[PDB]
Amino acid sequence: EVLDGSRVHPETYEWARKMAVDALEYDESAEDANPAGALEEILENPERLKDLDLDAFAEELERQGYGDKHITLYDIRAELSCRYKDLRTAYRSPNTEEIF
Amino acid sequence: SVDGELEALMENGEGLSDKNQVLSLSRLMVRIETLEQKLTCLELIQNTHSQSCLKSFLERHGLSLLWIWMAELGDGRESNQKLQEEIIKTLEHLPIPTKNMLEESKVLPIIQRWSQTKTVDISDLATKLLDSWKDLKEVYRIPKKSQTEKEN
Repeated sequence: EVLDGSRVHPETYEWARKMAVDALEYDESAEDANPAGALEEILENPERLKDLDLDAFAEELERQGYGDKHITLYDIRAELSCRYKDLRTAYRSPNTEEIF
Repeated sequence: SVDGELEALMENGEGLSDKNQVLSLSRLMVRIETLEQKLTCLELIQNTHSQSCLKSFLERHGLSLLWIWMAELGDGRESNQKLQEEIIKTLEHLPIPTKNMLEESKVLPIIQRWSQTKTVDISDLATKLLDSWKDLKEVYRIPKKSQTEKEN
């Protein structure tokens, strides 16, 4: 149930699984190769996500009928690269002028 | 002995009846080198009517095993038609559910090559093999063809 710790919306779950399995080039010989094992594994091994032609995948989703997903898939890649990465700016000490 | 163990699988007539028999055949095929051992396995698999057993042969590198047995024969010999006959009868009999299994195992390019490379007709058999793989289940692979360099 691991994507619950990520921005990948439930909509997008199924595409993410596919990204993880394909990024590892994981075992496809039986249904015993569950996608959750690929998630955990790729989550530990993020460099494997980074080399995929996601642009073609978006074309495929366009082809299945989902319209443009180019930016959506670049977001699932960023989620798996670091889940729920907090985007707040780095905490930094108040500036001298702020202090004053 | 590979031959003795293989004939022990033939002994039930119904081909490979169970998972241990298929695993044993897989391990036999990993050790098989002679023409009659290959012909016998092929006939045994053709005689194997159990769908799960055939699928498990494929799971157990079955297409890659057939591809190796085909490669040793070379790209054009007539005596090899005796073996190619059993190989294609077996490949035809095997229930491959996805097209990328064939890309991984590399059996398809040899069947194309043999169909062109002019007693059951191996070109007819090779032609009978090509069509059944078009109907294979929905798969796409995000191509790893990317020129973006792994985001540093």
